[PDB]
Amino acid sequence: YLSQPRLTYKTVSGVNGPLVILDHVKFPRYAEIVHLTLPDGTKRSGQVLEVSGSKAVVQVFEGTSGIDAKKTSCEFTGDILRTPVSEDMLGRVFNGSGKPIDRGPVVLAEDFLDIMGQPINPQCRIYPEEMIQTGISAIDGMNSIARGQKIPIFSAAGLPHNEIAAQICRQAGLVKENFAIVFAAMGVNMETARFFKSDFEENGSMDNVCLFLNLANDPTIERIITPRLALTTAEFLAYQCEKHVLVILTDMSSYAEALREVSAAREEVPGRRGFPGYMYTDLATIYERAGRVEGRNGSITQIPILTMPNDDITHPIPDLTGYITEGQIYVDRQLHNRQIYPPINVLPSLSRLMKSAIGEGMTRKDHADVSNQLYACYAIGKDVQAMKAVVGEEALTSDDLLYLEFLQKFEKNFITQGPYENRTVYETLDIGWQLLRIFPKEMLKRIPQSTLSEFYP
Amino acid sequence: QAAMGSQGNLSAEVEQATRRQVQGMQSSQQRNRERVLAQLLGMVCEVRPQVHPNYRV
Amino acid sequence: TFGYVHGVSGPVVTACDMAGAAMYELVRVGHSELVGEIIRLEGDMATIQVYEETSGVSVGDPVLRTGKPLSVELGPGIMGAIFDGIQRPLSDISSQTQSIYIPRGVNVSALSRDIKWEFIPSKNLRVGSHITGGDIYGIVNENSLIKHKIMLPPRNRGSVTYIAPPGNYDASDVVLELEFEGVKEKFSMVQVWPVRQVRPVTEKLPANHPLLTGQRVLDALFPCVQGGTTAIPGAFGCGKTVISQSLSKYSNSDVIIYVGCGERGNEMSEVLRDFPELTMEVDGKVESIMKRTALVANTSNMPVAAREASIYTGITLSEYFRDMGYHVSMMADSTSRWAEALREISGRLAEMPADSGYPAYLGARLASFYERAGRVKCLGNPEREGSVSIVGAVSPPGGDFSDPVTSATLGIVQVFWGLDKKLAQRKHFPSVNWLISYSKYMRALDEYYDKHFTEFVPLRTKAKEILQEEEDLAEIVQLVGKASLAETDKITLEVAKLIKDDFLQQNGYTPYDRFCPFYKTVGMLSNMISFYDMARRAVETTAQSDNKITWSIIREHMGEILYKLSSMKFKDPVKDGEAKIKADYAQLLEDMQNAFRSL
Repeated sequence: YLSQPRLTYKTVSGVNGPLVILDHVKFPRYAEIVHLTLPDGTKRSGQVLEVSGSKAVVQVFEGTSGIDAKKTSCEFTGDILRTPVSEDMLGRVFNGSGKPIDRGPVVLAEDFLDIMGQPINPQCRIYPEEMIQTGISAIDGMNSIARGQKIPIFSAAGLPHNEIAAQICRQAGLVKENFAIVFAAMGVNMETARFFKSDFEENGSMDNVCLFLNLANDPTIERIITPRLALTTAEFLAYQCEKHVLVILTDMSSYAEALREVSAAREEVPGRRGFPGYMYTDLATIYERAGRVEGRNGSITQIPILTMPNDDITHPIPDLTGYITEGQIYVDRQLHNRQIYPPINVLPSLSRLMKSAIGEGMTRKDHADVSNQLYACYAIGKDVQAMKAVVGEEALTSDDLLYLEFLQKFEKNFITQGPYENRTVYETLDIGWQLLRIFPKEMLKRIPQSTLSEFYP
Repeated sequence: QAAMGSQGNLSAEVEQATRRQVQGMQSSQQRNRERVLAQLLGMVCEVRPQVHPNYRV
Repeated sequence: TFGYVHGVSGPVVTACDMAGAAMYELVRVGHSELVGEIIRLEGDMATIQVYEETSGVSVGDPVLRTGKPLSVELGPGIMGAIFDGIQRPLSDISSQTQSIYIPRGVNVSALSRDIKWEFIPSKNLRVGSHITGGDIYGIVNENSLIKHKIMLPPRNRGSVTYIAPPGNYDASDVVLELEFEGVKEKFSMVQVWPVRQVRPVTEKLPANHPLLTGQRVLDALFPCVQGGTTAIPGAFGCGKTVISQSLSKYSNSDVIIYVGCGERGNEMSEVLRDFPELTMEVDGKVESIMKRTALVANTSNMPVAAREASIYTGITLSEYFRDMGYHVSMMADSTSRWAEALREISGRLAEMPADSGYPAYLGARLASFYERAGRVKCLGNPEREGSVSIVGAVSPPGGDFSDPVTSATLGIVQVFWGLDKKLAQRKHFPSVNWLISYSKYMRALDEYYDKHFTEFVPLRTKAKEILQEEEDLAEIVQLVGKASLAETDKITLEVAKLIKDDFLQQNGYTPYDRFCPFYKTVGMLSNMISFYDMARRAVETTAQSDNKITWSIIREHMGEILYKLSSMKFKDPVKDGEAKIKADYAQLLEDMQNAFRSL
């Protein structure tokens, strides 16, 4: 418990870009938070990046401007960045830095928590095994959302991903709760912000949503701290209260842009496409806050949303996001040009947790096999369509006709879907069997004999 | 008219609930005001002089 | 003496007043005891990389020095547990703190100081004899599956003075006392070793025994050898982790050390959950496989500097067990992560960069690490033959093979298992690009096949040629459609397609294909090649006759037989005898013969 007075400084020995170098600081602390006063009446804040001798370096979370080397002052609280947090943050809307904008009072905290968190010991974390129903056939039928995973959402500019997030958070449930939502927005258009707000207000679950907002007009550097704060709040509600919290992030690409800018200001080692060399580590730090823990019944699920600059996949952001997370749900503009309300290209949409949440006891023994068979058949459909594109209709064979028929009916039924429907898993499986019945019995080479001897007819 | 009746009623009960809550809130506040103040004043009076652990001679 | 923290920046810390320091000495920084190593000296200043997250460190904080370089404590109690990047048992820490988080400066003993161990001294150990290092002087049945041996650490020699009698002993109890030149010294069942020093050997020996993998693809076409080395590059989602898991589960080795550096901890949870259940049969006993495996883990979110330490610790343990007289393999996961750590540390030092921003000595470090492999005649009078195999996994950004990390690793290893993203996209789950893959252990292995499975040798060659010929046609098929090729060509294409769909494909998550014994693979390939050559010869012999057998005729004749040949893969290694499946293959072959002769 600190009881000493703060220290105040006016020794502004230099400035360069978004950094300010002080001199003659008495025992400065790494990662110390500092307030300061501009010559006019406003006030700002910052964080210490490195220390050397009596010199110190700080970074202003909201851009440097008009700071005077003679007039301004500084204030060394002597502590690492720590946030207030309480259960009552639910129902409340904050901007960056947690400042209220819903016209309530300051945050009256139950506890003060370190922002940076701590790693979870792998020994004492339980592997997720429960299956979250979702009501979209492209997800449940041929992938799997499990309580505890962190699958992201690949998307492109203009494509309709926001309502996909709205739908998944609208009708979440368990196959046979609360799902306190925490929704952090990093540099996004006002339109999407109001869209999400209206959707949650329509859903009527406003008692269970804590919001963080950051428009693109807000200061650039704020975005690096924006998501960690929301994740800390979610962690509080997940572990100290054993709630099931779902988390959604809007734009990781904006966070990457903020990070590249900060690193370039300091002239650090560049890797692929002008990124910081260590962006992998930070993406790991943000993404790794997930999965349930021994002895507590809470849970943390993450569905971050990130935007490839274009259709390229080898761009470093989506690549490293694939490296960290255990799968991904792809969205293709091609389907959007054909007006299929879920534009989910099932093919590149691999998820890794279909193992332990599928089979007897959970859904049925035949789920994995039908999904694999559908993969194979859809793939052959793509290939024969490619062959059609070059050779012509009349050079094909009966098998090609069957595969084209399967492709057409699959995209017509399995994927195409209503905005407000709610399909159960068993209905999805029935649809899959209907699709499978198009092929003869003998062409189904991905299914064991034991399963088709019972389910094929 | 059915919706208007329902909403007027609901506004009435929720206002009742809030007034009850704040009243009970004040009732809880009034009984535990002196102890906290004694604690804060005691902390204020405490000094515990010290120097930085890093100081050198 | 003691230094002081001149400056901090990321995971690097400059300390003044360090005149007596030396390179690669352990140090402690902060009021908490944060372990680190020295990496640069300049006059009285020094440079320290720290293995803990750096935050809340003041200037002028005291710094302690110790002459011991980085080392690991070696002895019993290792298996069945888990450690951090440096030797720190996580389970003991979690029981000590009763929490969820690792304390920033936790410091606990590497091995327990309270567990008791039975002991049996050697039957030839007499007072006054000489062992001069490397000799086993006692046995400890640490676990029913594997028995821990204790031998004199190298660089030690002298007559025998005291011998502990048979019985039970706790750590640090005097086991053996030795007298050389009027100097007495005592040893226990735990010792120490620097991590970066190569353990000496009597001699390196050539590879002479194959190391199976339990995959029809790898064993058949691109085999690896016991004591050898390899690498597995490939983009994300190509199932490298799955291959590592399969190898760890169903190898021929005694002990397997799995070093996971920079990955999801959910993989560690999977290993913790699955392995205890599964059981394996040796010595007429069934034991949970955790007894024969040790696990070193370093989650991605942990501090960057510890990752090199983890890679070194793993191979040090593998070395210690190779000295013991066992064959062991290793699963080094994502060494590119180690490269990344090197990149960061060099970045904070303002060192001149090399290609792709990596330090210059990346190649040297990788070569030094991978050189440690190989079969070994060990030190000691009771000769044993051990071996170490390293199965590395690389993760090149972008999915190509242009990064210096991969190219560097190609120049060292002997076996290469490329993976291709499109194949894993196909749900051809063991996505091995046979075209690019290759192995340089084809020689020094033909004797094994000649002694056991002599027929396999032509068979695999034939299959390889067929695959190559399929590829050599496929482009011209793609450019110009069918109906412009002879019967032999389409026949070869179709049989190659069925090879692709059946033999190469292998789903290890169904209960009946988790593992494929070698003889099953041999029989499958034999049946395939027999059918192929029979069909080809049959159609060839009728080329100039009045009725040319085409492929459609063959299909009409043998559709059901092809279906049975496809379903051939449904043979469970358990719940179905070896004899019955072999007889089934023979009976199918006879059926194929009858159907051919009838035509």
